[PDB]
Amino acid sequence: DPIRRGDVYLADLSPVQGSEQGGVRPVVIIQNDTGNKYSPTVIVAAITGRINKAKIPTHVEIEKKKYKLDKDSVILLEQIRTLDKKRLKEKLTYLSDDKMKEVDNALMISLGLNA
Amino acid sequence: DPIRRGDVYLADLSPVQGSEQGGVRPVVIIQNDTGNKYSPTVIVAAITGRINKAKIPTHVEIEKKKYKLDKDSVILLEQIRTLDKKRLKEKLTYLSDDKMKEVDNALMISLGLNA
Amino acid sequence: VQLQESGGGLVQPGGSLRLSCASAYTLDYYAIGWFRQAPGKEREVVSCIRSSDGSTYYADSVKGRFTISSDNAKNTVYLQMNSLKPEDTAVYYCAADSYLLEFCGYYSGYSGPASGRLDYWGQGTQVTVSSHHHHH
Amino acid sequence: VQLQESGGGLVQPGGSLRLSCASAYTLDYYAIGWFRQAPGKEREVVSCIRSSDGSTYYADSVKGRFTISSDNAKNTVYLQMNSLKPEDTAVYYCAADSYLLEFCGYYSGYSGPASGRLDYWGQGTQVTVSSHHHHH
Ligand SMILES: [Cl-]
Ligand SMILES: [Cl-]
Ligand SMILES: [Cl-]
Ligand SMILES: [Cl-]
Repeated sequence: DPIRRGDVYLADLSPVQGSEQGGVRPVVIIQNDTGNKYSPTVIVAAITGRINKAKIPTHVEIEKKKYKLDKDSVILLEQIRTLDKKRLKEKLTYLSDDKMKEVDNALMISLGLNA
Repeated sequence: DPIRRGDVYLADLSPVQGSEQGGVRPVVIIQNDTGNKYSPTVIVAAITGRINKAKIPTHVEIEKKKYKLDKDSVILLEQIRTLDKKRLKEKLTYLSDDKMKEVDNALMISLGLNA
Repeated sequence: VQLQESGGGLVQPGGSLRLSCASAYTLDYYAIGWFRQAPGKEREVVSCIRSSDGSTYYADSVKGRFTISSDNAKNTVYLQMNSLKPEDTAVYYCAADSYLLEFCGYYSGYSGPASGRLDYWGQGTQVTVSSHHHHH
Repeated sequence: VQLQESGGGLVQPGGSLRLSCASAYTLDYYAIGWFRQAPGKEREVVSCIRSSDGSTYYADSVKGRFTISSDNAKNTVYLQMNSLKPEDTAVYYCAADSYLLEFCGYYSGYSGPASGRLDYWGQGTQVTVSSHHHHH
């Protein structure tokens, strides 16, 4: 029932424009858990199967078997957005602690943070 | 010509759903400058005039006069998204260093980061 | 007038009271919370709700004793208070703001505001839990 | 075959050469870059372009001497090389990937990959800048 940071949901991202990531696809919850509990929206990063290897420092690979995916995928920490909770469809899986540490580092790079 | 982290642009955020922030409005560039230079997309946080005081730790106030706004506004670090660069319209202003430090801290809170 | 509380009064320890917060606007306009304040203290969060979905917040001190709920037809939010204790005695206020439920979540739990950051406040209603005031 | 370079050869120091990278696909499918590699060294970024917009990357060693450009009609990307130096001698490859221009920006800058992460590569073409090989 509770939406947790690091959960992976199916979500309809369309409509989008240009090079924005669209379609119905898995996304990872990256908003903090207090916002997850009490906000009407969540913040997510897109996951794609169209590539299967990290290409840049904002990319994090996720394996087909351990997570519940159609194919080896990659989390795009340069593709983030805020979604009303109604967009979230099936909960598919959730990332390991080690994986989320990779996501945190790519998110720090993506957003120009450093500490 | 170069899009810099901390710049404030007018951008068309619509269409949106539910409690997502929509409409044409100022947004602040929060993506790192390397992504700003070489990606087709930028990552932004929405600014609204519908409130004029920070309400939660993910809110950062910005003053009507120093920045070039219709009214005292607040940056919503819980309202972030990735936009194709074509969405960016007029460049309106850019945040001071001190202001961007406030934005960084709210972004760390919003995204569950800490370092 | 915007928000208006009613339903305070005197109760013996162990008793119940139901507070009502009458909103001038339909309950989808904002989240609504109950706060309480004793003499010389800051207003503290008791319970919050965003009526358009079901989402609630309860302070640790009132969990399993108080229940917040919505009546959309009457644009009213209720605080059902059971198993009341002398230490629940306070002035009870309702408040409303677009960001009130997140406010309850982030600060109750406590970074620190003045609480005057939320847009709308009732006038407050006295709740006294006592076996020493007549009535009971 | 996907990518195919042509236009290498021998030039005297100070001369010019134009390399061509013929893409099997229209140039909106990916960004395209030129890399170079000397014996026993890793392939290094020279210049990159995303043809659908104008965006480019140039390595510090070739700035103001080399120019990358697109010919959409011929699905070809060119590297115009002026003021060539002996130290520009290398095998020159073109490469293509949806994320190639960001790759050029982030790593030239140099975290570290194997460069085999980019999807498409030509076979390479030899560029020799020398006043000692005959021809000139
Ligand atoms: Cl896909
Ligand atoms: Cl793992
Ligand atoms: Cl507005
Ligand atoms: Cl300032």
